Amino acid sequence: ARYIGPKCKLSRREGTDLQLKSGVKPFDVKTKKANKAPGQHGQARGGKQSEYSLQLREKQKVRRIYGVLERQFSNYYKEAARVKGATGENLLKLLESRLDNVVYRMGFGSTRAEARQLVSHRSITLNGRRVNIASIQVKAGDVIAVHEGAKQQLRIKNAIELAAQRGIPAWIEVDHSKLEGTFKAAPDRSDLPAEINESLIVELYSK
Amino acid sequence: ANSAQAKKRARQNVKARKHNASLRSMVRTYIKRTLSAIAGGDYAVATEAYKKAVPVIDRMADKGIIHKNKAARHKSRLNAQVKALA
Amino acid sequence: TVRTLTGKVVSDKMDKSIVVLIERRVQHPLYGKSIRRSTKLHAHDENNVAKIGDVVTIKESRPISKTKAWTLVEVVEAA
Amino acid sequence: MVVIRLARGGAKKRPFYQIVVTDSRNARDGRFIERIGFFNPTAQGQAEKLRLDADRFAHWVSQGAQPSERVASLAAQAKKAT
RNA sequence: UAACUGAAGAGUUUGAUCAUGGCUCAGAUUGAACGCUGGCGGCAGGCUUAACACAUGCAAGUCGAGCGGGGGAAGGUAGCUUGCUACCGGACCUAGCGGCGGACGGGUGAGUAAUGCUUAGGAAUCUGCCUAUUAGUGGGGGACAACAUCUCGAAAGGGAUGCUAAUACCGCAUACGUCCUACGGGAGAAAGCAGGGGAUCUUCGGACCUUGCGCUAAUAGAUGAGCCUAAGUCGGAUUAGCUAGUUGGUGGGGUAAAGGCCUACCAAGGCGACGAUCUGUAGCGGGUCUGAGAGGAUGAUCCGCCACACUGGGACUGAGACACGGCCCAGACUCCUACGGGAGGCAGCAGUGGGGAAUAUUGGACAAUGGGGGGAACCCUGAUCCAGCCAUGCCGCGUGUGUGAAGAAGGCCUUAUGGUUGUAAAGCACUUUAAGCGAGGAGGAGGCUACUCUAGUUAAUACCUAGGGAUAGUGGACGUUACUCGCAGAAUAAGCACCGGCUAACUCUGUGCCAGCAGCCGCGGUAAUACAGAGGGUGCGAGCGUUAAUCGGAUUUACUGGGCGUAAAGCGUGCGUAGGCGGCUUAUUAAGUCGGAUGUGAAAUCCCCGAGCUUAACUUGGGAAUUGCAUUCGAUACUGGUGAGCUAG
Repeated sequence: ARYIGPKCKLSRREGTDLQLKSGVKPFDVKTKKANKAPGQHGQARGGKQSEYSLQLREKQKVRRIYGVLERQFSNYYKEAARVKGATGENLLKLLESRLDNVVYRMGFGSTRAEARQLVSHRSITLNGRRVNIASIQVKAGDVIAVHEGAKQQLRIKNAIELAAQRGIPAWIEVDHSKLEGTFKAAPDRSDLPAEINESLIVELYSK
Repeated sequence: ANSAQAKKRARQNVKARKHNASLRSMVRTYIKRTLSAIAGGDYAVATEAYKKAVPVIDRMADKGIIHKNKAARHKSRLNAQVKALA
Repeated sequence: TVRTLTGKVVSDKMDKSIVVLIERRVQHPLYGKSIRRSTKLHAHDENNVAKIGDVVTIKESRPISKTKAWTLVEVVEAA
Repeated sequence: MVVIRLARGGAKKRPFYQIVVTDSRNARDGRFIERIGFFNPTAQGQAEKLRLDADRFAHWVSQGAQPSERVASLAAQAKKAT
């Protein structure tokens, strides 16, 4: 299934901007309540937390940004543990390689939610196929193109405008006029932001 | 439960039982007479019984009433016991 | 290449038969200590050559009685 | 008698056959003497359709085994292929 | 290139404290059940209890190219008040005799502690159909179902007499192989049918020839079954002696085959503390769950073996049974009856009653893969395949996305002003997955008939057996199949548990040692964040909780890996039997131990790299692994065996 609910409640709860508001205005200006939890007993972020608490909040933080439910997240972690190398980094690579997240990072989706709907409604194509699953993992050398019906859309035009305002990641290369781009390889950990900590999640699952 | 073919099998079983019983009784009768001659102890009389007994055993073995290994065993043992007489 | 087992005669009362005690040494499955094990096998000796106390060798054969399926080969050591 | 025939496997709507030498009295998907190839009726992409071992096939045919009609047709197909 | 990378603790004994020690909790998993709720698809699973009793239908038939009879529909010739009659032969069908099948396929786990299973070996055996080879298929005869006649009973099925064919049965003849043999010799089989052509030619629709399917004797292969040995395989000593065909031998009997398997005699043996005998419980393995590993628990669904078919005892037929839908006998039960007589066994698929917390349709087809019959056409097949029902499990998808405050209204809180539901909602713009409607449309179907060619039959370009090419025809239950393209519109779609500590998330009200909550410590006598409601939150999500059960945490059975002065724990003390262990040197052996090679360790399952599934589940190709067992060849430090020497015990 999917989580349909308020986004800023969850963003404020997590304590950091999750980037679910498309960034058109500053998140701080939009929410004007950061550092204060939403609720009757909402307290400042400075409140002390337990070890299990931090371990849990880390997993919740990653899950909220990447829009993945607990069952699929646990499967991802077990897959990363099976795969050779650093399990924590492999888990992040698995999350980044998702078709909808790749569409977002490639720049035809205003929000990861919008990219999910595009994939579900078959406005995206892997190579020459009309895929409709957002959980697909995009392998190296893949070509994310736009469909003919998807082209000539005001929403898509605004999305590419916002993408041009943004900075395209190095590993993707997308031609906006042709509305198609290609994937070189899994983005490296150094490329991934350092705010996220994966060791806490590894210990969470190890417990 | 019974069917036509099962009933037919049963009737054929009865007929075959009677026929095979008669032939096997013939074999046993001849063997018993040969043993009786051996008990009597006259060499000529015993060898005559052996000669008169062997063909019946061979015929019923060929028909399959008894097994050819059993027929060979009977012939061998009877010949040996007849020879021991004289 | 008949299977051969060497033991020592322990009985000779029976006619044309001997009983030989065979011993093997194996490790314990759980604790690993080397431990003694033994089996008694009936054999066939037509000429009654072997007697109690001698070391003998025997081989496997077709059944000769209800309990005997092994046969004498040579008397390794006379008592 | 000894036969060479197809044992079914795979999933629903997509069978996958093992070419096995077996005694005809055994069940279709049970005891067998030897496995000498496979047959995938709906192979696509890189999937291989027919693999039959001609040496063992000839050996068993010489030893008196009787192929089924489908296996005979597949053996003809493989003979044409190679 | 790879086939492994793996080990966490917390609560509770006391005014403190440390140790010992039990109880409880956090994890994984299930053929689950119950409670609240509930949209779709794919792949799997679905009476664990009463081996309780069963209504009804179906699950083993096929061959007329083995045989004689019998039956209906048509056709022809001659005669005729109204197209028909009387006779003729051809095709078709089948009650009976006969061949093959029925012993497979399918179900269950009662019994079985070794008559079974697993691993490794062996010699004394039989083996239908299949493959290869060798020698043959000559000539006669008697029965007997059907049929005809007569009879019993309401029927179902019975009884008597007279016929009759055969690939049904039996004698005679012959015998490459084959059996016995005293080594000279003796003994034993079989069946025909179909088609084609010489155009010979009729002791009559014949005789001769080839071919094909058959039949008899025999060897070998393959397959399957029977038999033997070694090691391993659950608890009890509040179960220590057990066994007289018992243990062995000789003569004889018997079996396909070794054997006290049977029997007469002879002898007194045989098993047991390395657990005999007795008693309790139980189908066993590959595997499966748990675990860092060792280990522990387990045998649904898939595969191999075993045993059983209302209870018990038997054989018959056959290559093969002591035979789930065969026969006989005994017992219990049920049913029909006109009172003379009869019939039956779902642990085969559906289904019924009963039991239980609990587990589904009295469906379709032989189209695909197999099985039985047949020369073929073709028939049979509840195996199988396909459909129906069930959130029972796993995997995937949706229940909208972007907007937007001058922070609306309402609820709740309040130190009566402000805060929280809150970008939430409203309004604006926009796409349409899935489902809903319409049109197209693969694949599972390999193949078969028609035309015509190349090789073989050898008297015969005939007939028949193998190959080839394009076309025409032909065949699918699932199937209104998967899949592709059109139109409508946010329109059809979210619940469950919890918020004192273990443990992430706190307040108000109502209520007070009552109602009550409670896995443990605990809470509750008017300011309970532990009871009931409400607000707000937290964790999951088409699911969420509880109960039941195994392993783990548990180093609380300690091999890995614990203890006995005072916490649980040294027998009151000696002597000694079986057993365990044992000083130094030297030579020999190679049992233990170590190394190499060969064989084996089925497949599926686990793990690794790939392929097909829009992804994943799932399916699949190869590899690794199977950590063992057996045979054989080597090494000699240590332990053991043997011979010899020595003195510190």
